[PDB]
Amino acid sequence: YMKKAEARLLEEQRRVQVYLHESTQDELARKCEQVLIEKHLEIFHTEFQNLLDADKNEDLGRMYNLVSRIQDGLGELKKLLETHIHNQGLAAIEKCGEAALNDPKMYVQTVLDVHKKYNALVMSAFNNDAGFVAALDKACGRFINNNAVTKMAQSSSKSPELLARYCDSLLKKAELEDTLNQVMVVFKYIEDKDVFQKFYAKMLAKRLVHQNSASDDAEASMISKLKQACGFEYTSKLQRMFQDIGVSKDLNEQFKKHLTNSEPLDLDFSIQVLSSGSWPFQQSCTFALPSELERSYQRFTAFYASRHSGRKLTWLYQLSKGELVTNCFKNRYTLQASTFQMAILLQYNTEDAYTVQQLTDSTQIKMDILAQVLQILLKSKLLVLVELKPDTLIKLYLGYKNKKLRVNINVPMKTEQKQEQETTHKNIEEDRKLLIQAAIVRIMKMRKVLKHQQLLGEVLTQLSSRFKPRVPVIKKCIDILIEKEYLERVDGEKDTYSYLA
Amino acid sequence: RFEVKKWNAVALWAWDIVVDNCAICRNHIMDLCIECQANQASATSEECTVAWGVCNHAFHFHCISRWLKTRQVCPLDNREWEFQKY
Amino acid sequence: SYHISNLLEKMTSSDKDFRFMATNDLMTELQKDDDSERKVVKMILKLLEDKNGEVQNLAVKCLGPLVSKVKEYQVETIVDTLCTNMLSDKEQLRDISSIGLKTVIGELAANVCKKITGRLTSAIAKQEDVSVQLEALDIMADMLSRQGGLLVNFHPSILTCLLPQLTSPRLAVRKRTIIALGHLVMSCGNIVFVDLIEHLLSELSKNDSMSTTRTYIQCIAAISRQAGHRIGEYLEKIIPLVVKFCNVDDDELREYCIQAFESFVRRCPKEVYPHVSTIINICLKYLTYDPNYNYMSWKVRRAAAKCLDAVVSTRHEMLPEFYKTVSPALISRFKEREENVKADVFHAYLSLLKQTRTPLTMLQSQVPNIVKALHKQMKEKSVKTRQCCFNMLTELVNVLPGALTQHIPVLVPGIIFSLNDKSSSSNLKIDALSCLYVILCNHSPQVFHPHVQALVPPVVACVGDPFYKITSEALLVTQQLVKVIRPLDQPSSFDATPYIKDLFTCTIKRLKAADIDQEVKERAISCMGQIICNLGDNLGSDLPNT
Ligand SMILES: [Zn+2]
Ligand SMILES: [Zn+2]
Ligand SMILES: [Zn+2]
Repeated sequence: YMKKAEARLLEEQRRVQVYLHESTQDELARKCEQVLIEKHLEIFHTEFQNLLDADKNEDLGRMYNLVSRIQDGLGELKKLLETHIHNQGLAAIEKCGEAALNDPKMYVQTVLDVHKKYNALVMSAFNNDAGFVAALDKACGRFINNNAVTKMAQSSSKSPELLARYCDSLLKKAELEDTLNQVMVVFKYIEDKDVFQKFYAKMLAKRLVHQNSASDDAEASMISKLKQACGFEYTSKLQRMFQDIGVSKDLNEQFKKHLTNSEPLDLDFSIQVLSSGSWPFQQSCTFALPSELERSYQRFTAFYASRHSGRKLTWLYQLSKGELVTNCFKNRYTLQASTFQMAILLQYNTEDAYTVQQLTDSTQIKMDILAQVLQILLKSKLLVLVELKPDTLIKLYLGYKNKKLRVNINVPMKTEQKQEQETTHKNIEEDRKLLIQAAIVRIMKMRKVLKHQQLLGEVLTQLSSRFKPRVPVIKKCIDILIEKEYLERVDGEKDTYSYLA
Repeated sequence: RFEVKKWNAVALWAWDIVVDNCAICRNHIMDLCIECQANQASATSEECTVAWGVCNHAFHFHCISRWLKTRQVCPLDNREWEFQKY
Repeated sequence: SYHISNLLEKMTSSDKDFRFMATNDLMTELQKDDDSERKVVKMILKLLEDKNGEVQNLAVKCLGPLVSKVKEYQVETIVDTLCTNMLSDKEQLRDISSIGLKTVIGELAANVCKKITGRLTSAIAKQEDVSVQLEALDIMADMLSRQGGLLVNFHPSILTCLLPQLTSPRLAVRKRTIIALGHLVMSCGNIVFVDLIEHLLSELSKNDSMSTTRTYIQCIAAISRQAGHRIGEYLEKIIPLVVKFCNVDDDELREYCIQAFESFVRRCPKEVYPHVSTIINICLKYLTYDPNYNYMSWKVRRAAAKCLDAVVSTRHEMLPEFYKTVSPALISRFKEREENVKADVFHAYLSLLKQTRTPLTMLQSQVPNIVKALHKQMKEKSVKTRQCCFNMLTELVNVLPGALTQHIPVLVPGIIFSLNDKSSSSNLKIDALSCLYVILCNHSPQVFHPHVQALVPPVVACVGDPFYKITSEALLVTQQLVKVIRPLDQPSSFDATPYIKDLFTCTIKRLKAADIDQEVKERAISCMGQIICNLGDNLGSDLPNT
């Protein structure tokens, strides 16, 4: 019927142009449109839904061409398209199930597939109309910010975290540009951008410290994209890490030059010296330095004290690694391990057995970390005696074999990731509270006397680009700032605050 | 017998002008503020953390916030203060 | 007057809060005198060197609305200041000026573009520092993205500065130069396009180095993607060079050549017909290229599969040749040991099947080979492979209703195995149920009679699945199953007595639930209606309650 109606309209145009007066053209066109299209809009809506369910782009384009002639006839189509896109996104996300909560690639790929399909549909069939683009954007934001994955985590901050994890996986060790651009398109619809920024910064610090990146050009491209999307302050904060990396490599080179005019050390030494305020790493736990590494530590401490006067060094032993070569086994192996693994491994060479209650005192390691590293070693087929007790006897297992000379026994702990994620989310919460307080102070400083609704509107307008504040949080921030004598309530004229210098 | 072929170490540097203590108030940097510890515990004492600047100086957040009400200069170096960590 | 003066006074208050608030108020003002402009412009330009990042961000944001409400001369001096700051020594100045220049260019005309073009040409021409080159290239690409047709008089100079950059040691410079060249070609004159094409051809004819040939092939592929119809007149000379370079024993060089072939096939179809045969021959030859395995080289196989998909999906008047030569190759290459290449091969064959909608006779002749190839793949441990197999079967039944009449005894066990597996996902089960439904709806009921005993238990189990989509699909399958088991328009000798109780019990529980999704409710109602219609004489006292 759509093709028949289009042909009939063309025929009527021919008739009126060929053998009728020109004053009849508009009336004939309006009457024909009213008879042929406007009277069957109820059937057209059902047909539109059916064609949306079963992908038929040409029919959708023909319908868009037909209904565009009617005044204010495209609103129902836009609403139906928005509802369909929202439902399709929710259904696609729900099908992934339990795995999507811990698999960033699946989540981002599902979202990208839905967005790509419906964006191509909007361009091809609806002629890139503004209303359909707006409907697609609204639906995309709706099912990106809230879905089945977010309900499982009981928070809407899971999506930015998964996006950041996907970016980290992509940038770890020609097609990368396209997926980075797609990620940047996804990032626009996210409302909690601060979570994404924090997680990306922490994972970039992890990549830079351990020197595990695919390529520097990819990092530069991602930084440029972040500049285009985010502001200038975030990129400025990120650039300090690269500056410190360059300073550290220069210092390491000049220390290697210095070591020539002295007694050579017993090991290959590389050092990463980082500013304390530009990196997210916290203070290391207690640790007894083993006797083999004393010389290098003393030499570098003396060198740093010689070059710099008011700088003291804090050593993060949980981020330090290295390679161990062993010979008192069945054969010759090289071992890649962290400092803690070396401490709980090199502690004995000719000895065969030890007690954990004594080993922790010897190595000065806390309980939980020592238990985790011991069970990591146990699962690595390098140590033998599931539960650990202070009186448990642990002995080295001879006869262990490997299929390759090079072995990486440095695997991440299970609880480490969950603890890190929880700590990051909490720190984001206190950061949000502090930003709200600072903004309230700023508006109260500029405007000496102000009401409540105006202050709330100003705070939301100023903080909108990063997160959407909640009214109870703003009220709590106002209350805590009142206690700190920053602003006070005027006597009388209730619900009004005034700045107090 | 185990031998260390190579070692990759990570270190953090900070100013030694103050020995693990705040400058405005002469107490441990990891402890509470003078006002916080003298007064009773409340919601204000919950947010008592350490703050870092661009110049890489560490003070209590309450101490530096109180200082910044009248002056806009870091107590140790005369450059302008800017928060960079919490 | 007084408001602007007060804001200008507060923008130098030595306090970050007052500066931020004044900048925000000014930005709000311009989003909703003459001598005052010369002061606000200077204030905004000198705020880019502030000691607080927030003030710098606000200044950059304010650079946008400012230029739309100020005289053209001050816009020119703002542009000049930003351009001369772009070549400074401080990193922060360069970065902030680049961001501001991009902001000014994005929202906006002929005079300022002409002013910017000379500075960009001078900056790109120099090769001493690479960061300036990258920033200038990005800004030039952004400028050529929009209102690029106004720079008619500067196109030869733009070409002259861009062309030598395709040899620089840094790869990012080459990529940005390629992007800029594509944007230039999208809107330019005839002479510039020509002499660019013969420059690329002359550089390809000689082999200065192995690295340069790759970037020249990438550039010609990008120009083919961007322009399209404009490059169709030179394919007669372009194709032989790519064919010659395909034979070079470099893995990275073959992939670019095959991608260029795919771009030529897709973007310019009218003047590519003579070379379709040789493109197809090269793709078929290189689709099975694997010297280190006998039954980083998967990229060329992926490229060949994608090029075959592109050539099949765009030419409809060549189906007999496709079924003559292309189809057996893909059928034999369904056994790829790499997942991505297998997915590409399956996608190419799916596109061929979609284009098939006589070729029907040849497809019927090739059906047994497809079944024999799919039988081995359906028992793999990979979910994606099984999903591809099920989609393949669904499309094959859609194009031919009775294609799998003789292969049901070897196709049913695969569906059964995929239905009851702990490692299977929800998507795999949904696809298997959909394929089973399509198979049941397009075949005679007699062939499925010896398999009802094996098909009923998995479907009944799928009805009771906790996930509601699987339940809906299982009910949809059960409706067709109860239609098949006891036909009414045809006579049958099958005995349906044992399965009536199970088919009724799996459906009544969903029917009286009062907490399930609407889709499951509707499917249960329809299935129970069909069950009552087809087996109402065997139900006992449950009919009145139903
Ligand atoms: Zn203090
Ligand atoms: Zn305090
Ligand atoms: Zn300082």
